[PDB]
Amino acid sequence: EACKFLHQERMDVCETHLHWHTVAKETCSEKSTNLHDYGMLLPCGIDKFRGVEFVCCPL
Ligand SMILES: [Cu+2]
Ligand SMILES: [Cu+2]
Ligand SMILES: [Cu+2]
Repeated sequence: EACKFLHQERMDVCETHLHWHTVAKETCSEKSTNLHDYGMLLPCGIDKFRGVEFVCCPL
């Protein structure tokens, strides 16, 4: 079925991998979907990034 491709780039923040994975996970849940693949964007340190892209699919 149709899944949704989403990404966030926030130049005003620099956050851990876990933070961004939580953002992706919770965004999909908010939309009544499940997180499939995801990837970190705009690194700002070792294992810190300024964004994330991810895919949400129907439960
Ligand atoms: Cu973009
Ligand atoms: Cu999971
Ligand atoms: Cu997953």
